[PDB]
Amino acid sequence: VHLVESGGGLVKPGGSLRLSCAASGFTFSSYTMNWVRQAPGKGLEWVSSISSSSTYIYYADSVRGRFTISRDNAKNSLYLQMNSLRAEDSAVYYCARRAGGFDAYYFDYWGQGTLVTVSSASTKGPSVFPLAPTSGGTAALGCLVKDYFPEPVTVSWNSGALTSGVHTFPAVLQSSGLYSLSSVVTVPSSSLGTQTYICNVNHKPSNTKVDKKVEPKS
Amino acid sequence: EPSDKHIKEYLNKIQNSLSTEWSPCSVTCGNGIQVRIKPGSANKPKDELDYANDIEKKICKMEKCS
Amino acid sequence: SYELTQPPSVSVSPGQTASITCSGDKLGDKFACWYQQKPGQSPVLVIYQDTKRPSGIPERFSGSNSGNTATLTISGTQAMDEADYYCQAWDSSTVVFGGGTKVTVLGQPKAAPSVTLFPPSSEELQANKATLVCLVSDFYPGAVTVAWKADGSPVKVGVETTKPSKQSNNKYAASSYLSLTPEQWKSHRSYSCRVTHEGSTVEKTVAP
Repeated sequence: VHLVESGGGLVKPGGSLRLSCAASGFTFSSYTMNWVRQAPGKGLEWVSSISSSSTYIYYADSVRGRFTISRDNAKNSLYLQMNSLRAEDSAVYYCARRAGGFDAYYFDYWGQGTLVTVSSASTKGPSVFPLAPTSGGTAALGCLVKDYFPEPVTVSWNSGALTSGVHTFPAVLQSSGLYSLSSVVTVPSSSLGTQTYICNVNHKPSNTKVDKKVEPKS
Repeated sequence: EPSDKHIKEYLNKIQNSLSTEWSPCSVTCGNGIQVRIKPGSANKPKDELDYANDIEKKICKMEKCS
Repeated sequence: SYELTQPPSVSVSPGQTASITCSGDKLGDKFACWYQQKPGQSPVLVIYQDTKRPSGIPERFSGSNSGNTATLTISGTQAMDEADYYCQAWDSSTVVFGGGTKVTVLGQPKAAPSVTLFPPSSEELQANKATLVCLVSDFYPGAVTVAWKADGSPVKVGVETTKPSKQSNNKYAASSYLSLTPEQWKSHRSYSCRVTHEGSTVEKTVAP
């Protein structure tokens, strides 16, 4: 069972945004589905639920009249249309499947969440620079992802084929108001001038992806 | 009285066999419950069945109390 | 419910039993559920319908719901159980979450940080910018001092350092960025990242 949320990004105060949740590995058409959100560093807050047939829909008081839940049983997908958004609405938005019956309800599967940032600041895509490669048999190389807004940025290596030894660090919020982060891989020193190393940086909120080749230092 | 909570617990226990027909008693000793989906609710999807509106209930006494 | 109250924080040592209560008007009539959330991850169901455990959850997690109080109890609390825990119930179709309870496991072993320092890349230098990147990983507890030196003297202007964040393995990570101009980078013989942790220090140096 997989729940994959999408659509998070920057929205101006008073603006609108549509989130999506694509479900896999179970009979979507037979479950009640929910949106739950979590502001940074704060607690979980239920947003909305929609029954299988879309007949029974409920909303938290905090969003009633501004948000619209919906589903396309066809594409095993759930949607959340948000309007008149405020800064208080900035949060990670989670898709969650309801289980149980007759008031004994719980959420047994959750997505990884999509981040919504409500701000009057402006989008900025990242500048990616190689961190060229030691510790005996292993060496460290990386990618610097500088000066982007909003969060988040995700980083893969060699298109997901390199997962071992990868450490993507939490981003720093600069004086700037922009974010920077670094991704580092511990790789064999035996293959620095042979193995191809490419960091795949995705910054969905600015519709930008960068595949940066990391080469041994000239 | 068989509590609503105890009835809800039983409905979740038999969530796969719950049907339009009366279920077995929920207890081996004491005052239990028998439940069925109301005839007027038989066509509702499973996730939309409501405890108050869609479930019929009836007390049943068992005495396996040794 | 319609207002669930958990304590903000619970602290125990390894091996002893952690107890988190969750209070609500008439909660005994409801079905309490519990979620574990580690930093940077989605919630995970650990107890549902008061007392039941999902298949893959260790036996040391247990739940109860009596009177108007639900309780999560972790027997033999391990370091891996450090996390935020949320109680949850249904009321009027409205889903109510407790405020969350952070469980801290006291007295875990110290772990010294690994430090990696990268100089500015030639591509950044060509774009008229220069950033030094100091990466600090796998330390515990999560309290560090990161300082920067230029030619052996303290540098503070232009430094941006994150708060330590919990890793996969319950250890902490942090990073520090020193933003320079290409002229400053070339002006000094060396730059250093000095990381002090529990009275011991690791210093890495780079030279243009």
